[PDB]
Amino acid sequence: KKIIVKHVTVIGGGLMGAGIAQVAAATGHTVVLVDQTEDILAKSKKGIEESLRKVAKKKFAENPKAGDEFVEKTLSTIATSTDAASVVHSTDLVVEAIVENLKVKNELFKRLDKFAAEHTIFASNTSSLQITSIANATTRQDRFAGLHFFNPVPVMKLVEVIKTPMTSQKTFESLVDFSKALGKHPVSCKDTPGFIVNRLLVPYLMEAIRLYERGDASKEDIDTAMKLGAGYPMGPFELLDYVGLDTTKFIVDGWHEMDAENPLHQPSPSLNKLVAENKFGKKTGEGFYKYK
Amino acid sequence: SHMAFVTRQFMRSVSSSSTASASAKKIIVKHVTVIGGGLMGAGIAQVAAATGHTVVLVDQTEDILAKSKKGIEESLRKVAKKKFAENPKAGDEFVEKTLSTIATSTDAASVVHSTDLVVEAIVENLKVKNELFKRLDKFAAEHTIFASNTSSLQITSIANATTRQDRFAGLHFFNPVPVMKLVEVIKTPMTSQKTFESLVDFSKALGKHPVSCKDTPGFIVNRLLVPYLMEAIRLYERGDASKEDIDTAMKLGAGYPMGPFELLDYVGLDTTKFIVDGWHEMDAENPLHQPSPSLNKLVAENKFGKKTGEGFYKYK
Repeated sequence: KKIIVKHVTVIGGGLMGAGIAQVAAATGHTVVLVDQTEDILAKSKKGIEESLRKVAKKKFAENPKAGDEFVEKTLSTIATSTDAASVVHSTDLVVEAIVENLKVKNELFKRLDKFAAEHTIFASNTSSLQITSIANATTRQDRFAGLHFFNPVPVMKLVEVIKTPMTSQKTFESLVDFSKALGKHPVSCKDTPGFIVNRLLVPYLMEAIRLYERGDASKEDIDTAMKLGAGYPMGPFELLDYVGLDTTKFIVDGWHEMDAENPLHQPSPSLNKLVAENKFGKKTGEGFYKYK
Repeated sequence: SHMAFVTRQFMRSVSSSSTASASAKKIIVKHVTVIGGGLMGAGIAQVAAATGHTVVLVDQTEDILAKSKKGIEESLRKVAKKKFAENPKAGDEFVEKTLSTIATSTDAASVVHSTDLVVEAIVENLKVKNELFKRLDKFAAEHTIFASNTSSLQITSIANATTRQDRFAGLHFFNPVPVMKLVEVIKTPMTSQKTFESLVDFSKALGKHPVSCKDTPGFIVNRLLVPYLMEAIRLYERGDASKEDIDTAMKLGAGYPMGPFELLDYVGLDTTKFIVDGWHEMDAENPLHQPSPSLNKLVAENKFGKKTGEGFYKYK
């Protein structure tokens, strides 16, 4: 009785949303990508194209026509719209990857709730909010789940599927199936702050910052230590810059707000200062380290 | 007056004579006494020997030492098959040469008078370590450096068992020692720069990358790794997610070679619990070192991880 997700609406053409769209389309799903303006959408779809093209040139060297066909077919199955309500009437799944603001998300989902078909599942890619809070902005909590991806979406194979206590098993299973259909590996977590990955990763990153701040070791030695001592692909400072200092701070800020006594979520002066100076990591050319 | 003095000192310090001299006073660690024939000490002895250092491996009886060295031989024979897949003779020579430079003695005091470096990798008990080092202090050559591989004690606490604190440091390796290319070199406030540089140099001579950390609990790696492993256990114990899913999440989500439960089994549940217990005892109010019932239970059952064929998971 569970739905097979075929037609997917992705809301938000940022890095995450565009990545989700790309992979869904690359795996035979029909995709409608939604954002605020045509200029934003054009840029998102262009980014998807370049990302697909890069892959194709490498993978289809011995068969360039197949490569071109793959890219073109994939892009073709990504439609765009600046009006979410107009596209969800018979979509199977909405995945929201927009600004991390409860009010904005709820306003979105409350509206979509009215226009989406009954069978439509709603999922949020949010890293900052409890799915439950967003789900209750609708009357379809049984069809509301967390579907949490990782940057870069076309590379990262994990998806966290998050049930609230109200999510149906049917909805959960549809999302597990959808995740596998994307070529990904779904794991399950309760609707708890940080789910699995961020819950275990982000506080560690904060601890690396705190160790540096105490004067105990250099950022460089800490990065080296984790790479050579723990086999991590990136040192925590490299990784902080890679995932975004603003992105990190915001998540920890949120955790700190809800649990101000918790040592793990104590703000970092160093992190705060970099974000205040708009040094956000790799994406601004400077975070803890300088890039160029 | 003082500005003049510092100026004279600086110009002297950059002079050919002073630079040649300082260079000439450097004592390269060539002879190493490794104390403890367990996984860590044997591994340290193995790498030191494989990289051209002369080693004495020390433990309590000949049988223990024979068995430790047998383990080293077996590890070297594996290295040899990889180094020289197509030449058994070259492999044999490597193994024999390496093994031959590892001597064994039951009393470290008998050899330290002519060693350059003692690396202690014995039981994590301050009293035992201190008894050891206070005694070796009497026998060791003046230039001899003392280092501990301890994961649960402050270097400073051990250093003060001796009167050579300027020549005492932490030198912290990772299992498997021959494979893991990191060494944490730990200065206490008393460790000299001479001692520190000799150990940095020794670390590189082992084919490893030394990093520096203050003599703080957990140094770098464990300080950042172990509390994360405890958090993973806690998330599981909360019932928020299964061990299997958490492992998958960290491998696929964070690119970790092993998820935290497999890694816990890998590094040892008893090993882990012992470290965190120490942290908990020292900082009882601290939430992060709160004992884990699951971890405690497994350790109580002698389910220590991969080394006993069962920890969080069952092996073999």
